[PDB]
This record gives sequence, structure tokens and C-alpha cells, in this order.
Amino acid sequence: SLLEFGKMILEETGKLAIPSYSSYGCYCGWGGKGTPKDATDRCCFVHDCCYGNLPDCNPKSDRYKYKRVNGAIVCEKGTSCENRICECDKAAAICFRQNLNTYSKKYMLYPDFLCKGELKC
Amino acid sequence: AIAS
Repeated sequence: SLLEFGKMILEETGKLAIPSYSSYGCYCGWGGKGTPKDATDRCCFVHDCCYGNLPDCNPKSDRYKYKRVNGAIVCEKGTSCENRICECDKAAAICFRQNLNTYSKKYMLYPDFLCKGELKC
Repeated sequence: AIAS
């Protein structure tokens, strides 16, 4: 659930998922169109695509479990949806980590109209 | 609230 994806992001990036990745670029937090502005935005785009593959699950509210084995995120057995959801988040978090170096503040609170273009998953 |  959103509580876990959040905590996952913090451990990983030391950034509060709430400011930092809730209104970044075109796909971070809401968002449903245009061209990702950068890596981090690409990450969100993929994450959003990842959820797209689970039509009958509920990402934002279904909770799951995960442990860390030396920092390695490990999704634990739960429901089919929960496992799959946990995997999708896991990826996003790593993605975020991997692009911290390009995180740009100018992409926080990005205006909607600047998100032009089309992109398929 | 929410994350991505």
C-alpha cells in the first residue's frame, strides 16, 4: 500500500516520498500523460505501467510485507496481488535510487500543460 | 497521502 511504497522510498533514497516524488515531472504522483521529463519521471512512468498490469488489484490500499536481507528488498509471500504489487514498488524504489544523481528540483510541482506527447506502456 |  501507499504506506509501504513510501517507507520503501525513504530507506532507499533518504527522501520523503511525500514531497519529493508526489508531484515530480509528468508521472510522479498522479499523472497520466505526456513524455517523461527524466529518468526519475521514467521510473514513475514504468511504475504506473506496472500497476496497469494488475487491473483487479488495489495498489494504493492493499498492504504487503517485505524484509531486507542486507539492504536487498525482499517481497514476502502474501496474496497474488500483494506479491505482484510489492514487486512493482520494489522496482520503482531501485529506479529512484539509481537516478538520485539526476533528480532535479525544477521538476517538483510541474504544471500539467507542460506534459505533452503520447507514450504507450 | 500518496508516493508514485
